[PDB]
Amino acid sequence: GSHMSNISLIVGLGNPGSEYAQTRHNAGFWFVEQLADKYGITLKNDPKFHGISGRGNIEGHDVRLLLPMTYMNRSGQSVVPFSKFYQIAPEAILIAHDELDMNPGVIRLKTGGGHGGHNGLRDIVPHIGPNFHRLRIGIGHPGSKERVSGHVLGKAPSNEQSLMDGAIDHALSKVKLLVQGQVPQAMNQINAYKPA
Repeated sequence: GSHMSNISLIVGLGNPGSEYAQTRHNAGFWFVEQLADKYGITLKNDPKFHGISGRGNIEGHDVRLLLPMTYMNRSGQSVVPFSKFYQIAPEAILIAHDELDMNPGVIRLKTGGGHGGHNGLRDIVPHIGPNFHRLRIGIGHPGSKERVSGHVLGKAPSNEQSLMDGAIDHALSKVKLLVQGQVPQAMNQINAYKPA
C-alpha cells in the first residue's frame, strides 16, 4: 500500500476522446501524460478500473498513474476502486485538475478542501474524503455560471495555453519532492510559480 505522504498515486482528471483532449477540463490529463513521458511510465488500458493507468519509478519511488476514462462526472468510479484495491490512502494521492478559480499560468498545490464546483472532484471526495493533495492548474473563469460548461469544454486560446503549459512544466519539475514526501517544500515552490 502507500506509505505516509510520499505520493504514490497521481491521478489526472479529464474526459475521454479526441474531441475533449484539448479542452481546459483535461488539464489534469495533460499533466499526467507529460509526467508519464518524463519518467518513462507506460499508460496502458485498465478496463478493470475504468481508466488508463501505469506504474513505474519516479526518483526511486514506485508510483502509479491514473487517468479515469469514465467521463469527468463519474471519475470516482475509477479513482475510488483503484485506490482501494492498491491500498493507497488519500494522504498519498495527488489529483491534478483544472481550476476555474485561478488564472492560466497559476498553479497551486493544495491539501484538503472541497471540490470548488469541479464535477470530477465532486465524484471523489464523498468516498475517500478530502485529505488528498491537489495540483490546481488554473484555467480562468468564464463570464457567468451559465458559461462554465462552455469554458471548461473549450480549447483555450494560444496565449492561455502557453501560460498553462509553462505552469505544468514547472510542476513536473517538483514531482520529485512530492514522491519523496516533501509536501511543504513542494507547496512553497509550486505556489511561487510565475509565468514571466
